[PDB]
Amino acid sequence: ANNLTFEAFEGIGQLNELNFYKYRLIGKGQIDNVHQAIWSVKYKLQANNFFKPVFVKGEILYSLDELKVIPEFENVEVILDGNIILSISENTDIYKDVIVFYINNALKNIKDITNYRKYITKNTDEIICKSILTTNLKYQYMKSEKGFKLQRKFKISPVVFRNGKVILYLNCSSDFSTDKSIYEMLNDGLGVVGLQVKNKWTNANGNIFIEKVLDNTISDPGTSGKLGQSLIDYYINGNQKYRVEKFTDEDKNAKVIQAKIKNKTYNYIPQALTPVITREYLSHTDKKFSKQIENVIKMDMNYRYQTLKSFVEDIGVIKELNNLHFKNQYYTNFDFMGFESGVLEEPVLMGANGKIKDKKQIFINGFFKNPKENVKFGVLYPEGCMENAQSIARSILDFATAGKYNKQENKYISKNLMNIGFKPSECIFESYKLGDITEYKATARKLKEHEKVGFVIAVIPDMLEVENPYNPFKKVWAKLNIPSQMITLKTTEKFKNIVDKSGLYYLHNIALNILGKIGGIPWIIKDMPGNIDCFIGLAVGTREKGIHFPACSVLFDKYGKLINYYKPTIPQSGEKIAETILQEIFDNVLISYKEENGEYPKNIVIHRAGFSRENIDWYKEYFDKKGIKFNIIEVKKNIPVKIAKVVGSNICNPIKGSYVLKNDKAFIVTTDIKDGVASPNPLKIEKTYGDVEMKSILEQIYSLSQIHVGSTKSLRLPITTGYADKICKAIEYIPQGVVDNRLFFL
DNA sequence: CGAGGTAGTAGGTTGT
DNA sequence: ATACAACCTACTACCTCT
Ligand SMILES: [Mg+2]
Repeated sequence: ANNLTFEAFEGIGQLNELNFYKYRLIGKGQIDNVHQAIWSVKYKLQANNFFKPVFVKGEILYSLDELKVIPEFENVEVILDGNIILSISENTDIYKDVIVFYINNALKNIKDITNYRKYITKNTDEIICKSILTTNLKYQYMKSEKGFKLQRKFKISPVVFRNGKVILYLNCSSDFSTDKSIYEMLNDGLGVVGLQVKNKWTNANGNIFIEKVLDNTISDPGTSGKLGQSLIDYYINGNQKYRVEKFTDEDKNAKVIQAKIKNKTYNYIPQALTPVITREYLSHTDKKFSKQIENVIKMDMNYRYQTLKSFVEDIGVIKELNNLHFKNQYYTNFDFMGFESGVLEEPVLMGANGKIKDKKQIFINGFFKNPKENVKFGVLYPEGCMENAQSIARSILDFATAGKYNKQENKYISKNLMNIGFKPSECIFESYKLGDITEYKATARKLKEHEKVGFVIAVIPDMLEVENPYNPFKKVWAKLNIPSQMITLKTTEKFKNIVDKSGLYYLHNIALNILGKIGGIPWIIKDMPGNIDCFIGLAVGTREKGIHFPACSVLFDKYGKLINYYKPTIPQSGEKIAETILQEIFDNVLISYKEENGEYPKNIVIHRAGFSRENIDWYKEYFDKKGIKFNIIEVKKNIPVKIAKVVGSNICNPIKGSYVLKNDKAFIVTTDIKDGVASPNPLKIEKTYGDVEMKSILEQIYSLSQIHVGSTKSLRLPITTGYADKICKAIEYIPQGVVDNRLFFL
């Protein structure tokens, strides 16, 4: 049978219990935060003793070497409390940290060809390797002319069992950084007025956008924010005087820089500031380098295994532990743990006429449902290039009818697919100028005068100073119950030439999107588990600090016959959904379900994007009083865990529908990634409270992922949570009032 | 803003 | 320099599409 595993290596040597100087923490006075206090104590304490190691369990610190130098804290006292050896059986948590320390220790001393060490080790989970490993294991440094060091970055997660045996779960990813401090850029003369910056010395924050340069040197007094302290004297008086301990006289006369951060202004030192390195900045500064590293940053599963294997080999033998070393291959299975491997049978979609062999052929089978006939449509073209607009309109039109491509053709597209308008002398398409947001809103208001205009098509110019009207057009047509299908000007310039067929993959999407932006639905599931009558998902998107927008989407049937969505009325200011918002959402959804089908549903299943930290007792009370059985499932999509398929001695990307399951806890891959260049990112699936069995839940989630109506390509997310994510991405352009049969966000 | 996914970068919100 | 862990959000490069 089929199988696969995690990227993790067996630990060979069985562990050995060992001794510890154990310190107790007794507080004296008031402490604002218990945990900040404990960890500050640990860090300062180990910093005084030649950077020796300390490991925290609860409120007790443990060390293996003696901490002779103990500093005084006014808010907390450290008491000695003897010396004890810790049993492995009950202190897995501590021995894991010990193992991470000894891994950092084993890797610290490694030096490569270049005379300085290979790995950047901070004795944390994260270990940066200075040289990235190429496809043929060439082990070459990669660094463009202007800084832009690229480095592999290994996250360690070792797990210690109650018995001695250990397993080492491993992960890795890329990282961009620069050596050139902003002071160097000021010497070399490169403008620095607006670049995003990262403060190296303090690791304070990001979003440190430079506001302006300062004429005052950093030598001048009061240059630091703190009263009567110079910027150079600031670091001197702080415990970190080693940042400026010995400075050049030119450094003292080096000009300050002042940066506005988060709508606040701060004074920072040039020598302490390195520019933030993001793919946009990389692209605009060094175009060729981003392309060069493109193949590198995305890693095939076998490539992953090769890099991780080099890492583990470099760890080698840990003499400090009982000759602990890690095996050179993944586990073939994880069946020794509760996990079972499997592959999900692909779901069967239904076209209008019958079973569809492939998504791209749903046009032969017909869309499952089509609205009332001849819903008009009109276009808006910018003044400059209207010709394009005409060229696209007919093309779109010819697609809905028999004549899909430039030459009328039924040989890959069906005839009379969807009942749409004809763009006649009523609701005409007209020109509009650019450069005025208010005038954009004004043109979209002009749209209101034309009676029964139906869905709208606009052409937007490619972006600068244009301030593209996607958002104002979206908003004005969102106030009214008017759907919109803005289209790129460049995608329009495509359609004039008859050179290629690639237009179809464009059209496929557009058409689908268009049919989805009306009540029409392209396809359905033949065979679903079927116990559930109604599916619901929700997610919260937050654009600004302390502003949370919930959102919800619903299927009123297992098969996915009808999709609806409820945008909330008011914000939340917190990830945990407010109970009032829950009342609102479920009131509206259940009322709309009662109206359409007659009454409330028998039982229901819900998908929460994040953790379902919602009060579960409110759910239980609500539904029990309505006599509704329900299941709560969380669909977590930003995990660092990757998953690999093992066949014999080979490791590849898992096919679409690969799943691993433990009781109520599972991983699933919902995408199809070629084994060539990338590796799919799965998503955690958990069931906090529910009645439906796990396998059925997983099959439903995979199905809902594949039913994505917006395009042929299956959505990685399930429809339930994915549409909530779309809503959250564009909250303002979506009609908030009530559930609407048509879909605005696609 | 054809669509979708992987990859960086930065910040946030919960519950131990 | 230092509160951690898990999970979110936003933005943008790239790349490909019977
Ligand atoms: Mg759309």
